[PDB]
Amino acid sequence: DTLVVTANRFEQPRSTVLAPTTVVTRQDIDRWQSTSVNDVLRRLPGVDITQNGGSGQLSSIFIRGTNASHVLVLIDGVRLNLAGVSGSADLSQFPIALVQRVEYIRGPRSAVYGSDAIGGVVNIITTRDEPGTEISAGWGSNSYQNYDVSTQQQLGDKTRVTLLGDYAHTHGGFLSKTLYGALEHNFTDAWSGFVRGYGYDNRTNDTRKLYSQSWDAGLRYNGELIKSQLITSYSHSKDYNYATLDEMKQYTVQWANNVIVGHGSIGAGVDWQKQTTTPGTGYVEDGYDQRNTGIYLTGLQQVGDFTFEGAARSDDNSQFGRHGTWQTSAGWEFIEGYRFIASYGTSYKAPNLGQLYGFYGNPNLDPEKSKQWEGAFEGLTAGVNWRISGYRNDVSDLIDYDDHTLKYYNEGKARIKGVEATANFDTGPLTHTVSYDYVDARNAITDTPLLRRAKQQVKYQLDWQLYDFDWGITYQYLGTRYDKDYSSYPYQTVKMGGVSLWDLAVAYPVTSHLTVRGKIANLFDKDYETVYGYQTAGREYTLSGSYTF
Ligand SMILES: CCCCCCCCOCCOCCOCCOCCO
Ligand SMILES: CCCCCCCCOCCOCCOCCOCCO
Ligand SMILES: CCCCCCCCOCCOCCOCCOCCO
Ligand SMILES: CCCCCCCCOCCOCCOCCOCCO
Ligand SMILES: CCCCCCCCOCCOCCOCCOCCO
Ligand SMILES: CCCCCCCCOCCOCCOCCOCCO
Ligand SMILES: CCCCCCCCOCCOCCOCCOCCO
Ligand SMILES: [Mg+2]
Repeated sequence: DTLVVTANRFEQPRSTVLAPTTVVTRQDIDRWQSTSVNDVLRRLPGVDITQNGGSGQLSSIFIRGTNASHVLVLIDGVRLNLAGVSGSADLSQFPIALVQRVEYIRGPRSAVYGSDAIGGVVNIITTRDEPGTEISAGWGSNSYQNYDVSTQQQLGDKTRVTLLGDYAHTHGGFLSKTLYGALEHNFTDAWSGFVRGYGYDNRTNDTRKLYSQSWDAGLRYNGELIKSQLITSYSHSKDYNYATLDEMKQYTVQWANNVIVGHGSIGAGVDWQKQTTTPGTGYVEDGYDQRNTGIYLTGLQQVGDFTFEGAARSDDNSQFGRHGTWQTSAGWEFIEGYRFIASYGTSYKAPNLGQLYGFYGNPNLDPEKSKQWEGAFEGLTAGVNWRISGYRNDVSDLIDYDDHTLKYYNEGKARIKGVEATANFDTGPLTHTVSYDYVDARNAITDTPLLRRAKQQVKYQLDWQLYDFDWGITYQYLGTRYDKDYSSYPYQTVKMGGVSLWDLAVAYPVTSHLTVRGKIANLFDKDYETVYGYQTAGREYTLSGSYTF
């Protein structure tokens, strides 16, 4: 789709966002037959996801060679709570059934959102406008089972309700049960309100029990020139392993405005966050109270063939104090349908609980800091939409353990040089969506490649319909990756060879109300790991259906 909200919080055409952007819709997710968020993200440019096995197991997201803690994940605009204790986003627990849209914008965005937005930003949206009720379910390899009931209806004029329940289970397993309710209200044709509440109960296998609930409420104004939003959020998670218990409550309040001025816009906002942990959470002795407040400004202008886009933010954190970030981009459409874009931006990552207050803690840590430069050419040629970008990311003040003193300090440096190339085009009835990433991510002090990241990836999606059958084939090449073997000491660095992977999916409208679908994932039964030592699934079959009325 064309409109995004994730670049500056407010709706704008993608063509006007100078950073590389990707949008995934629910229609996309339904066709691909993804059974996890990771399976969605894995398909997209610059994404390198590793996982300790199959569904539900611990996983890491490396966007454009950056550390796992250097991606900002938002759910409906607000920092994912599950990232809260460890200070690093893991989506393996977040229910796929709740995903209605993903908006993913690469490059820095601390200047809008604050901490973590270094490699990029991933915004998982849970809202839909899609009247009706749906029942669906599926069955697959490894005793995979799913069923789900969902309904959105009008409760008179101005108010609409959404209700969802979902059960997902797999064995070696992982069991996830989810409930979601939302109420939306139009006071007028410009003033809106919403209240949202959801929660899930996950069990994974040593056993993990994870409870998470989130409540959001807000008010929005959508006028001809002026747009505003006041947004409230509360998330509570309890993560049991066995025993340890990690428990965090996260409080968010944000107020943002934006106005259309000429061929462009200007915006500002204030963003407050409180996180509270329980004693013994995150292997820290005491319970902690962390607070952050940020203020920022955005801008977009089009003059002639040129486009200018920018943001700047000041954050005040209860532990490290004040840190400012900014970014600026310019695009030149030098000939119709072609653009050169140049970008610069700074971003940062806040120290986490363990690093500050754990056994090896240092309460005076400063943030990790990033500087990025990016240049791109984008075009439309002979029916092909394409883009190629080169970026450099210098990361400094990395928080590292010193074995000399058994404490964490700011000191490491990394340098990432990367290339992203993308294209989409049709050939008769066939649709092609392709990307290539080169990622040269290095310790800038030793000049050694960083571990766990593939230097090269190729991803290819091929879609077409013939009789009434909707077919999709997905191809991925995962390049070579260096990792450590933790089965025994000492921990040896190993070299995992590149692998090719293929998936095949089909759908068919049995009626206008009933759609049946099947999928064979890892069609050639390739044996491979994304984390050394941890076996992935192998060839799996899934058969599913959805009935709408
Ligand atoms: C009235 C200010 C609104 C935009 C401020 C955020 C921009 C932060 O850096 C921009 C300054 O750096 C050079 C700006 O050059 C072009 C300005 O960007 C145009 C935004 O409308
Ligand atoms: C590297 C030095 C830092 C320079 C800071 C520059 C501050 C930005 O000032 C330029 C602002 O220009 C336009 C501001 O935003 C206007 C948005 O819409 C304007 C309508 O035409
Ligand atoms: C609203 C747009 C904001 C753009 C401003 C970004 C410009 C960055 O300013 C320069 C960076 O900060 C200067 C650091 O000062 C050097 C430290 O030396 C002090 C020694 O005590
Ligand atoms: C509407 C508020 C807009 C705030 C944007 C400024 C915050 C981002 O600033 C950029 C940070 O880069 C330099 C600022 O940090 C240096 C602090 O210097 C203060 C004393 O000289
Ligand atoms: C790195 C970006 C490269 C930009 C290359 C574009 C330079 C010229 O592009 C094509 C200009 O128009 C030519 C299109 O082909 C002829 C179509 O003529 C119109 C049909 O009557
Ligand atoms: C504007 C797109 C960048 C072009 C992609 C590959 C073209 C290579 O030109 C020379 C190769 O550059 C050597 C290093 O390439 C990786 C660096 O990426 C840019 C980071 O500085
Ligand atoms: C891509 C280099 C020449 C100009 C780009 C044309 C359109 C690019 O779409 C390519 C999508 O397919 C992947 C291309 O992979 C080769 C580019 O890799 C650059 C090597 O550093
Ligand atoms: Mg020494």
